[PDB]
Amino acid sequence: STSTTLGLPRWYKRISYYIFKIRYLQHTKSKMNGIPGSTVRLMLINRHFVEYEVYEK
Amino acid sequence: CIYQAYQNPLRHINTGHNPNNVYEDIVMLGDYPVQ
Amino acid sequence: YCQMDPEEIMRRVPGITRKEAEFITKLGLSPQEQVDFAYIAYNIGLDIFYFTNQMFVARQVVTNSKGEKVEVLWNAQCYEDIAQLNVGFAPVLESVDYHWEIFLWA
Amino acid sequence: QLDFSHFDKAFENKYDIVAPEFGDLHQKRAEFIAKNQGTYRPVPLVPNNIKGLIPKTCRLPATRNWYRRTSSFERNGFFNIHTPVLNTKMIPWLLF
Amino acid sequence: YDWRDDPKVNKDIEEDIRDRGWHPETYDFPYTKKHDDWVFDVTMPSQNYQTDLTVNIHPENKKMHVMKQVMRQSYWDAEHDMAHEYDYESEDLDFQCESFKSQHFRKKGPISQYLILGLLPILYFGTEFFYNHYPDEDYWRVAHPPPLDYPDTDDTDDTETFKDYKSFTGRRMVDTGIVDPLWYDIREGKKVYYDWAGVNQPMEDI
Amino acid sequence: MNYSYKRYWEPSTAEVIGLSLSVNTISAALTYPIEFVKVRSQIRTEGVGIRSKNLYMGINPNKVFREIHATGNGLRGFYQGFESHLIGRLSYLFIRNLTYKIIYDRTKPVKAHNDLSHREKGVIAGFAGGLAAFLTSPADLVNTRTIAEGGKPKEWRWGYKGLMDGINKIAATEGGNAALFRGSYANVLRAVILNISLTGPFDYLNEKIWITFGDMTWNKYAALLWASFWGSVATLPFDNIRTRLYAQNADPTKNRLTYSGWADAAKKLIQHEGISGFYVGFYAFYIRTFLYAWTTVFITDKITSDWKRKAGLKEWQI
Amino acid sequence: MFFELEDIKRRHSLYWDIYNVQGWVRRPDSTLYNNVKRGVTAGVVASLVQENITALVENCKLLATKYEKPQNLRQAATFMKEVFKLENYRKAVWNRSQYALCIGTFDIGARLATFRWLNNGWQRVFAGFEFNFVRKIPTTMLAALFTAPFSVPFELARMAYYGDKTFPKELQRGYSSYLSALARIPFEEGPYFLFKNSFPLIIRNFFQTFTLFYTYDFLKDKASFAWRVGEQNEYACKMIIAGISTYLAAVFSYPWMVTREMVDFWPKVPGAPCTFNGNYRKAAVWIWYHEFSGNYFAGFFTKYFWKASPGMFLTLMLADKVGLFDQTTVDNFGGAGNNSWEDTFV
Amino acid sequence: LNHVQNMLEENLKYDAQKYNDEVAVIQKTSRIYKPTYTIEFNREGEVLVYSADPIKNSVVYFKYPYVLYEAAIPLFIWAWIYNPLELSKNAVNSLLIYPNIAWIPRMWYWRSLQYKIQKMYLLRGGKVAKIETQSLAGDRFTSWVETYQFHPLTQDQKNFDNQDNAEFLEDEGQLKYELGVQLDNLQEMGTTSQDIVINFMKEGTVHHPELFEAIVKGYNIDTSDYVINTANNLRAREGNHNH
Ligand SMILES: CCCCCCCCCCCCCCCCCC(=O)OC[C@H](COP(=O)([O-])OCC(O)COP(=O)([O-])OC[C@@H](COC(=O)CCCCCCCCCCCCCCCCC)OC(=O)CCCCCCCCCCCCCCCCC)OC(=O)CCCCCCCCCCCCCCCCC
Ligand SMILES: CCCCCCCCCCCCCCCCCC(=O)OC[C@H](COP(=O)([O-])OCC(O)COP(=O)([O-])OC[C@@H](COC(=O)CCCCCCCCCCCCCCCCC)OC(=O)CCCCCCCCCCCCCCCCC)OC(=O)CCCCCCCCCCCCCCCCC
Ligand SMILES: CCCCCCCCCCCCCCCCCC(=O)OC[C@H](COP(=O)([O-])OCC(O)COP(=O)([O-])OC[C@@H](COC(=O)CCCCCCCCCCCCCCCCC)OC(=O)CCCCCCCCCCCCCCCCC)OC(=O)CCCCCCCCCCCCCCCCC
Ligand SMILES: CCCCCCCCCCCCCCCCCC(=O)OC[C@H](COP(=O)([O-])OCC(O)COP(=O)([O-])OC[C@@H](COC(=O)CCCCCCCCCCCCCCCCC)OC(=O)CCCCCCCCCCCCCCCCC)OC(=O)CCCCCCCCCCCCCCCCC
Ligand SMILES: CCCCCCCCCCCCCCCCCC(=O)OC[C@H](COP(=O)([O-])OCC[N+](C)(C)C)OC(=O)CCCCCCCCCCCCCCCCC
Ligand SMILES: CCCCCCCCCCCCCCCCCC(=O)OC[C@H](COP(=O)([O-])OCC[N+](C)(C)C)OC(=O)CCCCCCCCCCCCCCCCC
Ligand SMILES: CCCCCCCCCCCCCCCCCC(=O)OC[C@H](COP(=O)(O)OCCN)OC(=O)CCCCCCCCCCCCCCCCC
Ligand SMILES: CCCCCCCCCCCCCCCCCC(=O)OC[C@H](COP(=O)(O)OCCN)OC(=O)CCCCCCCCCCCCCCCCC
Repeated sequence: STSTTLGLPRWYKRISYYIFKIRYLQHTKSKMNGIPGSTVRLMLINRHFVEYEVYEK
Repeated sequence: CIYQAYQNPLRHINTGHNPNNVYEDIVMLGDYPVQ
Repeated sequence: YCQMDPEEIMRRVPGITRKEAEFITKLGLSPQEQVDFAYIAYNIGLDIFYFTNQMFVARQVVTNSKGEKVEVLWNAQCYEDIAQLNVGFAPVLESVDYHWEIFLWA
Repeated sequence: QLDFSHFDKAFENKYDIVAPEFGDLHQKRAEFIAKNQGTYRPVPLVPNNIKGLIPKTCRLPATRNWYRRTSSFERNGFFNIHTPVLNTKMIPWLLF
Repeated sequence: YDWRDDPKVNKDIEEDIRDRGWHPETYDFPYTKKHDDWVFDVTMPSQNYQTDLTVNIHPENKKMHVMKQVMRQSYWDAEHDMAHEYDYESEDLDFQCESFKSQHFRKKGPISQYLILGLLPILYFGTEFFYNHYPDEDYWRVAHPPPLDYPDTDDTDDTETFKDYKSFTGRRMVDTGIVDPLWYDIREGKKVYYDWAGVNQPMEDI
Repeated sequence: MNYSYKRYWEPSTAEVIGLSLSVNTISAALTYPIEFVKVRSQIRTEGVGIRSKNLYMGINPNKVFREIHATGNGLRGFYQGFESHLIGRLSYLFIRNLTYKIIYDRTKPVKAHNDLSHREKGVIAGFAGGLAAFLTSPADLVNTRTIAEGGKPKEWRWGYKGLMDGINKIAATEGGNAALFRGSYANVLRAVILNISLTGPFDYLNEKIWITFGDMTWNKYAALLWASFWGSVATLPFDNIRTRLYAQNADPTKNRLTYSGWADAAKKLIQHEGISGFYVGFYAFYIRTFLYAWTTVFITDKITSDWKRKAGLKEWQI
Repeated sequence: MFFELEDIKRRHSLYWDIYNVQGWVRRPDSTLYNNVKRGVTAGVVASLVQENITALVENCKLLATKYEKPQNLRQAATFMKEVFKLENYRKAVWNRSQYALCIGTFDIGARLATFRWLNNGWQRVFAGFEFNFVRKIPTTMLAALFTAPFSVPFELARMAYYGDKTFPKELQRGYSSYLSALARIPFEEGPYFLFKNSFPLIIRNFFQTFTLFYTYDFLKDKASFAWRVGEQNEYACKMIIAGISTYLAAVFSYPWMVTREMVDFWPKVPGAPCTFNGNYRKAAVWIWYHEFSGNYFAGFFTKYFWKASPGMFLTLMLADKVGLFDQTTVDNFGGAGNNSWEDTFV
Repeated sequence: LNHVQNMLEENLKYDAQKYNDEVAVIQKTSRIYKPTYTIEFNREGEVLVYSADPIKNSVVYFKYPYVLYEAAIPLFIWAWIYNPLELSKNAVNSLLIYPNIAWIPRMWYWRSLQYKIQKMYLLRGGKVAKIETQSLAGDRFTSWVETYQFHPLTQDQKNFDNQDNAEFLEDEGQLKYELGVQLDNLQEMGTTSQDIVINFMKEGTVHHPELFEAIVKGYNIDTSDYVINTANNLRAREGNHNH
């Protein structure tokens, strides 16, 4: 289990807010490190369909 | 304490505290240290 | 990703270093927050090049009134609940260690 | 050999292959795919001249959309379900 | 060393993708390993381009890297933990050593019993009702109407009810509609419920 | 319960033989690939044992099936040795059914609603199954060797191309007819265990669920699931030992782990792999036994009910 | 006597209870022929409508990819008129109508027949709501598991035909139609070509059928108070319930179908092993244990919702119309409702 | 499913892999603009380029067709109350749907009113533009966007206008017409959105027409010739007439 506070339960100061934001962004990047980018996902979704009848335009 | 001797019967007065097959009392039955 | 100019950051906070300004720009903050964080870090002596973990959330080097530079570490805290507090000894956010005895030595 | 320090072929588990799993034609199709995965790009047949229609020679702006999307994508691949569009769309439902 | 225990050599070991990069057998107890740090060149370039007018960053073009599986919880070592917790009776002094390694750390074990834990409501209710036949042995059985004039006329009253329905008064009551039509027919020695009655036929007397 | 039986109509010996042969033929034809996969999994796991941990502990039958199909032989590759398997199964069924029916007729109770206790029925069934397995051991040996050929190295393969061809090769190359009865004791033990560990649990759970939920149609199949599971639990170690003995090649150098008997094979298995090693391919064995029992029971019940209705029994007597 | 296991037949004495209703009584209309006929009818109609809708939508997208999308009502009308006359649209309509016939007959009909077989006997409470609905959960689960793999062979055949149509002449089988492809594939590639790696389709079908049939049957009785006490429109309430059921089915089914994109279509990291090792089951487990739902819910509507949900909605409506969700309700204090009439008025 | 072969799927996979391997986060752009004059930046290191009060200059209350939409609510309420058509209970109750849906388009229009840029600044380096807007409720939203993500539209707003040769500034420097620009990726309130269109009203002063045009056309501005003016005239949460 991972704590949601990341060690900063309270943002009593803007410095604490900045530290939490930095570490949260780093953690999100690490978690998202294993999935494709927005462009790749969008193109795959758009051109998923491959079932046509007549070809050779 | 089965087929493996971990405790020391020398330092244990009675070896019957736990089930086992590898311990024997140093002062066995009928043994009486007498001055 | 709209990184602010490191030269502008240095100008706004004269005493900050180019490497620190560049690292702050790389950090994903809006330019205003980048400038404010640079100001705070320079003024406090906090080392921005520190990866926050569950042991310490930040570190700083400060020259005390006796002229000696000392290191001050900001511990990870909890909200009135030691049970929720993560007792660990690694630079890891994950709560890996589970202790049957909270106070080992009483 | 009896000793398990080093592997021996006596414990090898690999079934011999005698023919393509799904046929010679399937094997040929797989080879063609490997050779020309990107170089062969078939397209569906569509008429090239329609009176009423206007050819799509450029990307259209967002003002041409009949519907407004609610979800969105972060540039790092994350999928946002909570967006300002959702915030404004939830007002009528919550009110009712 | 035994190759049978090595996934790389032994192909019969099914590697778990969700545990890639995590080896519970290598944990420290207390854990003192750093497996996370600053990561760049994924979306945020490590180099400097703030003042480069000829370079514009496109975060959309994020190259795909290796999946980072969530850390796996530590797994118990049966022999090591048993030896660690073992204490000699009248030989060991009652005290806690200075070293922190003596702390009793909790480690996950076999997951089989948790299947029974998850199925406990079903198992508990089955034991309460089906195993004990609570409230009675007939509540959970498929219901069958009593046979014709069974066990006795005073309780069943099938023939008398049939005669009443076939009588003038029964027909008049059915016409009034306050009483519903007859639901069974007395065949040659047996009672058969009409399909619209929505009930099973009486069980055979054997 | 001692008078809960309803044996108001008993098929003749010829009818029993014919119906059993046909139904077992179709059941074996339907469920042979599962047994093939189970045997291949046992062979591949022989000498190594289960090395995965927790939920992965075991060998994946789907993985084995996919690997076998990838060889390029299609679904026909899963029926290799099917002729030998069918011949052996038919001979075993014929002998066992004949002996069991003879003994049952000799020692049946007079009353139609009384039947032999489960203990006596199990004793008779075990004796019949042991005799049949001892008589028909060579067919099972040939079938198992043909199945294991693919898994084993080509130099260790036997290259049998039929039941008769395998029998002749074993008799000539290995020398003597005694070579045809290798693993006969293990086969007899497996047959006895399977005969005694199926009829009991089925009736147990069937009667219990009848008492709980009364008379329904899912009771028979739930009892079938329970009986198949417990029969697999009881019999799988013996099947594994029989497979190991059959796969043991004559040449010790060819053999990866030579065995001298049933006890020696059990000792070697325990030494080189935990007691869990006896239950490799448990899912495949359970699926095979459940499908076989289900199809056999379904067809037999349908035909028997039709015959009883033709005879003129009452609804409850059927 | 016949083989190792003996199916012992036993006789039992009479037993009866006070109440003969609200339990399990097989409906007279629940027969192998009748249930199969109704299920086949409903499934065929729903599949035809669904496949026509999908063909129309896909042809509209194909035309729009080359021509600008409509700007007003007149432009939309002419766009539809030109779509209807496309040769590609007509061929797709024909082939997908054949596919609709096949699948509605062999998968949706099978699902409806099995559900009716396993759930026809669950009676309801007179002047009340059917409690103890948990008894129906095992039945619906059994039906879903039994009928889950009935569509994978047809779907794989359809995919094989559409992918064959896009190969050069030399490497093209030359299937005349979907039926011809379905008849030829089993003998050319083998039966296992239509079942290999079928986990995504099987789990998708299981979730669809279960969470659709069970949820609709539950709601149509539990929310009935709207029209039984509130005097609301019964047909409108049933339509809303069917819409909710189909939406829930799509939501619960799409994530499992997403495994196709992650395993095959996602770019592979050079020099590293596949994240999921090419196992759809492992990918599905990763989806199940993933923290963020949106990551695998991306593309829910552009990909699967408008290809699945309308068919399920129509299937539910047609099943309700024919009577595949009709239970028998009889008064518990009536003549056949109970065996103790002395306390029904006293 | 993978054993089934489809050339379209193979092409899609190849295209995805080729894109991933070829196009990197870092990109090379030659669209650099060097302003003739020296840029005087504020004390905050920013130069103001656009200013307007869209809420002040726009119609909020009496707007067509929202007045038409909302004028029908009394008609539906009266119809429900008096049942002039002699409808059934459910049929008459169906007339009460319109009052609950009539005001949605006005809400959407009021929301859109907050996408008109109120203030626009260019940061140091000529690569970041800060856009500040407000909602009709007074909430203030500021967002930073990279210059390359801008795409101007035609005067008709129905197409993308040519970035190189776009005629939307009069000779003196003001806008000929209300300009529209689509931002490919906009980060609003820490949430990224795709293809968001924003507007610069014609009734709005344009400072530094060269810089404004460069940002609109997406050129990266070269800020080498710069001076810093230390003027602390703007306070936090400063009042304005855009209310
Ligand atoms: C037993 C009963 C049975 C009854 C009969 C059943 C018969 C079968 C019916 C089958 C229906 C099939 C529908 C398939 C549609 C496929 C769409 C699709 O693929 O979309 C992909 C789309 C992504 O596409 P994309 O390519 O990425 O888009 C990119 C473009 O940039 C962005 O897109 P764009 O801006 O370029 O869009 C172009 C535009 C195409 O261009 C146009 O719009 C031009 C045409 C303009 C005229 C508009 C219609 C005029 C009036 C006629 C209405 C006929 C509708 C018939 C269908 C009804 C059922 C759907 O295309 C669309 O957006 C879709 C147009 C479809 C019409 C939508 C409006 C319908 C209003 C209905 C009013 C009531 C009518 C009553 C009729 C009487 C009888 C019932 O993603 C989605 O799927 C999103 C769809 C979201 C729709 C819902 C939005 C509101 C949600 C709020 C909640 C409301 C519902 C509450 C719950 C209710 C239930 C409990
Ligand atoms: C055939 C069954 C048929 C079906 C029916 C079954 C009915 C079961 C009961 C249903 C309700 C509870 C179900 C909970 C199951 C999950 C337990 C669990 O969390 O996993 C173990 C988990 C250990 O794993 P972990 O926490 O994930 O990580 C540590 C690693 O395991 C590493 O741990 P380690 O390093 O410490 O190594 C040892 C580890 C290695 O071994 C294992 O993990 C093996 C698998 C677990 C076996 C669990 C039971 C073993 C036998 C216990 C017998 C009593 C002690 C005598 C000595 C036994 C020596 C074997 O073993 C354990 O930790 C096992 C400790 C169990 C202690 C039991 C006594 C606790 C006091 C009783 C409180 C509950 C009262 C309930 C009744 C109330 C009536 C008014 O231990 C616990 O969390 C402790 C739970 C203790 C209470 C629940 C289990 C005991 C239930 C006793 C029977 C109650 C019957 C009442 C109804 C019928 C009456 C006739
Ligand atoms: C420590 C254990 C604790 C208990 C747990 C148990 C766990 C066990 C496994 C794990 C441990 C490792 C194993 C240790 C086993 C220890 C016991 C032992 O010694 O057993 C070995 C014993 C033998 O093992 P083995 O050394 O491998 O011997 C087998 C050879 O592999 C066989 O070689 P083959 O397969 O090549 O055979 C070829 C066939 C070659 O064929 C021949 O025999 C050729 C010569 C005769 C030909 C003629 C046959 C008849 C036909 C002609 C008739 C006349 C003509 C008729 C008219 C003409 C037409 C035919 O040979 C045979 O027939 C078999 C060999 C004997 C032949 C010599 C003559 C015997 C005459 C008597 C029998 C007659 C009937 C036999 C057939 C069956 C009935 C149908 O195995 C067992 O007993 C099996 C396991 C134990 C079963 C009993 C269960 C006890 C446990 C109860 C539950 C306990 C729970 C509480 C815990 C208690 C803890 C203490
Ligand atoms: C009715 C029972 C109701 C019970 C209700 C219970 C309710 C409570 C519990 C609910 C949850 C239960 C979950 C069960 C465990 C699932 C575990 C899992 O996810 O992993 C399994 C397995 C994972 O394997 P893997 O190693 O990870 O491989 C991954 C590949 O993606 C996929 O693996 P693959 O590609 O290697 O394997 C695909 C599989 C595909 O197989 C199929 O499509 C056949 C259906 C069963 C497949 C189940 C998987 C294989 C299991 C072992 C062998 C099964 C034998 C057949 C079924 C009976 C025994 C179970 O192919 C084969 O194994 C060979 C197929 C043979 C070739 C085609 C010829 C078929 C026979 C034609 C002639 C006879 C029939 C017609 C003529 C009749 C006479 C006139 O995944 C699946 O195959 C699908 C699992 C889906 C789970 C969701 C729930 C649906 C479950 C449906 C299964 C039952 C279908 C209906 C047949 C049985 C009743 C009649
Ligand atoms: C240290 C180890 C020493 C080992 C050697 C010495 C000890 C040997 C001990 C053997 C024990 C055998 C137990 C059998 C199982 C009994 C289970 C039981 O009683 O369950 C209750 C039930 C009771 O059944 P029931 O008939 O009373 O009715 C059940 C229904 N109710 C409860 C309603 C009455 O018994 C069974 O189900 C038994 C089924 C199996 C019966 C057959 C057993 C094996 C017979 C083998 C015969 C010979 C075969 C050929 C051999 C060839 C080689 C020689
Ligand atoms: C308790 C008193 C008795 C005396 C003292 C105890 C001595 C005996 C101790 C035995 C311990 C258990 C040994 C088996 C362990 C199996 C572990 C396992 O599941 O492995 C993975 C195997 C793997 O099988 P697989 O190869 O099919 O793999 C499928 C699994 N995946 C998909 C993950 C690969 O799983 C199973 O086989 C599951 C069922 C196990 C059933 C074990 C039954 C043991 C019975 C032994 C005695 C005989 C029965 C007697 C009672 C009934 C009849 C009367
Ligand atoms: C939170 C959990 C509890 C949820 C509520 C459950 C309430 C009822 C108690 C059930 C407990 C077990 C779970 C079973 C759920 C599904 C089956 C069910 O509920 O059975 C009800 C139904 C018959 O009931 P019905 O006749 O409709 O009742 C009114 C009659 N006038 O029967 C059927 O539909 C037939 C079902 C046959 C299969 C049932 C298998 C149950 C197994 C339970 C575990 C048994 C454990 C035994 C352990 C023994 C150890 C030695
Ligand atoms: C059932 C009670 C137990 C269940 C939990 C109850 C929680 C209550 C929380 C408060 C909010 C919900 C409204 C109250 C419950 C539902 C209405 C009800 O109890 O039924 C009675 C009500 C009025 O009927 P009444 O006038 O008393 O009948 C006399 C006839 N001579 O009849 C009506 O007027 C019908 C109104 C139905 C509204 C249902 C809304 C909740 C269901 C989920 C959302 C459904 C959305 C779609 C509805 C479509 C309707 C066409």
